[PDB]
Amino acid sequence: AKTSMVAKQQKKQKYAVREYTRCERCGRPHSVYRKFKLCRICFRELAYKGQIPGVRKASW
Amino acid sequence: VEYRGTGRRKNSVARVRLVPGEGNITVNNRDVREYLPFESLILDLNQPFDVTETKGNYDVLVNVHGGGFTGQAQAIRHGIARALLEADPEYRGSLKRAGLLTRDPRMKERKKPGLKAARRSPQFSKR
Amino acid sequence: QKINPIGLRVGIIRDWEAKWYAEKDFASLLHEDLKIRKFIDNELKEASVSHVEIERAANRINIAIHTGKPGMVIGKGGSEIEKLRNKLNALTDKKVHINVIEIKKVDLDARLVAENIARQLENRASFRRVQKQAITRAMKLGAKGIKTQVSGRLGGADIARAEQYSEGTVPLHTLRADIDYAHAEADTTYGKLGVKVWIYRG
Amino acid sequence: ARSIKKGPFVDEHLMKKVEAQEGSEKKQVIKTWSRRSTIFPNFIGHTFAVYDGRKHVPVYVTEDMVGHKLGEFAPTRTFKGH
Amino acid sequence: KIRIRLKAYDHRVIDQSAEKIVETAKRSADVSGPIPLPTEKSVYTIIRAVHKYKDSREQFEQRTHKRLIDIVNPPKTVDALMGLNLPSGVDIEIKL
Amino acid sequence: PRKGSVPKRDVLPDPIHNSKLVTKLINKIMLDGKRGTAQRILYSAFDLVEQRSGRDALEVFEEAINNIMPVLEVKARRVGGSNYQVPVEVRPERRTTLGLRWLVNYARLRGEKTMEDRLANEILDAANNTGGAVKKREDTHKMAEANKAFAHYR
Amino acid sequence: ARIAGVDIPREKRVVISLTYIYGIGTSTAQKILEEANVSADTRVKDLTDDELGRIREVVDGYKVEGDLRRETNLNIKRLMEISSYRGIRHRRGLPVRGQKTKNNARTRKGPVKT
RNA sequence: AAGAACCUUACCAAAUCUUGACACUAGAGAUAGCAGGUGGU
RNA sequence: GUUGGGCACUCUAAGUUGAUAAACGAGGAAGGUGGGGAUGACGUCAAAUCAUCAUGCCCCUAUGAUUUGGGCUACACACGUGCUACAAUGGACAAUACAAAGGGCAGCCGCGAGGUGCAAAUCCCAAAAGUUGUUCUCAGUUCGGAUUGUAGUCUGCAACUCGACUACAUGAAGCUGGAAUCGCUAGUAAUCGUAGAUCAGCAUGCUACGGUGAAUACGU
Ligand SMILES: [Mg+2]
Ligand SMILES: [Mg+2]
Ligand SMILES: [Mg+2]
Ligand SMILES: [Mg+2]
Ligand SMILES: [Mg+2]
Ligand SMILES: [Mg+2]
Ligand SMILES: [Zn+2]
Repeated sequence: AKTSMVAKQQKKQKYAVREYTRCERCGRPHSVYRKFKLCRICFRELAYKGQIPGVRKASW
Repeated sequence: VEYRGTGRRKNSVARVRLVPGEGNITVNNRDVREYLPFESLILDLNQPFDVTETKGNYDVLVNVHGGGFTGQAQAIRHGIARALLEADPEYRGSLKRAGLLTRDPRMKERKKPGLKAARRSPQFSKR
Repeated sequence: QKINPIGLRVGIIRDWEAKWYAEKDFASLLHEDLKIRKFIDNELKEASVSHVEIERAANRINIAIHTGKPGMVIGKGGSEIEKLRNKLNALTDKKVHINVIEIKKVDLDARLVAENIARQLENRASFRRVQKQAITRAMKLGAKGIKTQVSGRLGGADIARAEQYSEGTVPLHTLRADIDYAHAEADTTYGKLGVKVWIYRG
Repeated sequence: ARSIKKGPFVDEHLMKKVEAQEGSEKKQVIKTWSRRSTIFPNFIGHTFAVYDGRKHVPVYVTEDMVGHKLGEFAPTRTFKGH
Repeated sequence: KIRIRLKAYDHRVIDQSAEKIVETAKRSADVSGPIPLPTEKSVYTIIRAVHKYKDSREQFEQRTHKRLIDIVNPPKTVDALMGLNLPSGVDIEIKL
Repeated sequence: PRKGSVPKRDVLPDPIHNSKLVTKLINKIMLDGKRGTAQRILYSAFDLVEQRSGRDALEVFEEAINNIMPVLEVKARRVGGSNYQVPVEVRPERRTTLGLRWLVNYARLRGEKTMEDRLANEILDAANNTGGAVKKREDTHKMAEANKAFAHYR
Repeated sequence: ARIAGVDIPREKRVVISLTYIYGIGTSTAQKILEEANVSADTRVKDLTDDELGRIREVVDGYKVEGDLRRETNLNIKRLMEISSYRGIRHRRGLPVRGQKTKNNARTRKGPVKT
């Protein structure tokens, strides 16, 4: 994301509805999980390192 | 003086008690005919008394849960055959030949990513 | 095409590097963890750090640092680890306790071998020679197998390619095999070079 | 539609412009960006140069427009063709 | 009656901690054995690729294992179990 | 399939007429897994048959099926620039399949309002050697005997 | 027979037959036959003269047929006369409720013109 | 794109800023009394 | 089962088992890698991604930054993927059964949308198809609910462009679809509901869950 875009999302908005989420690692605005605050891409990379506790590849 | 058997079919579990009697079946304190929708289901679950030649010899008290009426009716059949093994282990030969001692291992298949269902693929167009 | 060897084995035969539990502060603790891991990577980039483990309990953070050169992390008289612990307590406002664990045989550690190759590539060393030397060293130290790969503009070529070498067995489909894996990047005048190392100890 | 319990929404800055001209005869055009303001009964007789995205277009308010949004009379898309 | 609840992401560390609480209570006084509560499984389905190819996904899970321990007729026990420190991945709720 | 033949699934006899053929008929009637509707149609149709004919419904139904089941069929074949409809003998299990399929398919095309009415009239018709399903069998034999010279192909 | 100026079908039950009046749907027909105490299952050819009179008096209290058509047409005319966004869509023959017109606007537009 | 009314948002118009967003009154508000770039390959 | 009482049965979840010179009936829950998943070799497409991120070179310090409003939702058309239908194996009305998997902290009187105990095996979100009856009677209709008018509810600073839902009214095309073309081998296809992520509000999409539940495979 653009640096101004990341900065603007971190500022307090004039209205509560203007608040939106970005990935806290890379700033991506799309596909951001609430539990981890990571986009789907960063979640995959960090889960591969074993750095997200309890998270592993699922099969059933 | 009763015999117990646990029957499973799909996601249904039946706890089956056999007491001597005239051939009544009660399912969750209801008559089997007021509990199941079809008579073909009733004939399916009375199979163990057929191959064993014990119709009208026991009463069935059933505590069943999970699944639908077909899975429950067939979990009761599995439970009755298992309970009949307790009454007389010599029933095993006739029950096994009829396939009534098998736990039907067929369960709902999981959906797969990319598919519309377990196996159903999306409509394809080479264009 | 080929799955990350670590990610496939995480939670199966490989343990998590983050050992803590949370429910509603999960995101806040996860990003304090990532804040710490980025700080340690930058502050100890010359100290041959293989990996960092983080344990949390009772407003305390226990950080284990597995390092090839533990005397640089601790410092002469414990002074370098006291300085790093003081800076971690400022990034965190929690009570951090740091443990240092020496890893003997740095030539059997995928991360250290990968970063050594990346450092040599930045010094214009032969992308073939660095891979072959690393493989010979690991196998002499009893490695069951090793695989190396350098990808990119090798030697400043205009067309990027991948050159890989191997020795021994590296059974990437065997789930119970503990395969050490790492990727590192060399910053050359021609752009990024990717270094991947697979090591199978046994 | 907006909940009746919340009343009809008008931007406060625009409403003060209308009330400032209340009790006059030489009404002057009110320039506004508030397409989302409901037209109130006291808007009748007034002209509103309403922003359509690139220019303020005049919207003269008659009684039959009361209760509509100001934006409903300043079209934002241009189409005359295929 | 002391009600102790254990939650962990790994079942091996939760059986180790559950046994330790059970021994500690019985080394002090009557404990109802570790009751295994149902595991919570949360699944995350992400797109594997970074830009397209929606039909290729990767699935991840987080499993929360749960244990319940009841201690009856304790007052050394309440301090004995309180003094215990469990592994880092286990969180314990003592409803003493 | 290429590997070989696959085992077939048995069915239970129906509770009323103790007939496996009747159960297979209900499955042909059934749509979208709705078995209760299919059973209701079949048993209502058999009541209509038993009183519009004066006989047992099952006995009429076996007569009707015997008049629909074909003995010879035609198979497509590519023979060096000329497609040849080779006549073959229908195996006993396929005879029952076609008998039940044609009975239901041509009962669905009739003009009676309810399916129980349509099925009962198809059964009564096929038991008198008439109706759409009997005609379809006749046209299959008429296509086969017109090609009995081609029996030498395989 | 003739209720609001329209000859409702004679062979049907009253609840259904009343819906052949412009302005009366299923729910209105039910309430009209509750107000005017007529059973819903009566065929309108079997309605007594008294029952038919009670229906016509309750129906008289509803805006139906040409009075309802005039009101609806006046509303559309007002939207077009003030040149609102909806009034413009009404005159152009396009959907007025924010539906997409790139595809699937055939009801308002008519058959395709390839 | 696993969530376009504002925000997102990049695109357009207008009103504004030039070590820069980041390292009670007036006004539609924003506002007054070396970095950056979702620019190209 | 709302509790006194018990851990019998069920269940929950840790451990432990769980049956082919090669190969080609008994016993057993299961017979031949049992069903499914994860796992995708050397390489090909200079295949996709400089817009997740990073980065060599080209490229200005206005292609950088802020806000309000508009647009991304346009509309003669063409194509792909879906949803709802064309009805009697059905529509409407009434009564009455049977799931699984998940989520939850400031979160889980009005005809109506709606308004005014539980941090979890505890409380909440929360089955339909089905079965039994009554009615409709083959009609573009008691099928269909597109479109449009009016009046509302809720979220949100704000539903004009451009939200969702509700009530009354309106009642379009559509009566099984040319050439051609797609999926599926069994708890599958078909069909019926349920849950989750994203998310103030917005799902006919995606991912996941169970209920009912087939036909056929002679052969290459
Ligand atoms: Mg938002
Ligand atoms: Mg916008
Ligand atoms: Mg290319
Ligand atoms: Mg760039
Ligand atoms: Mg778009
Ligand atoms: Mg209807
Ligand atoms: Zn990210």
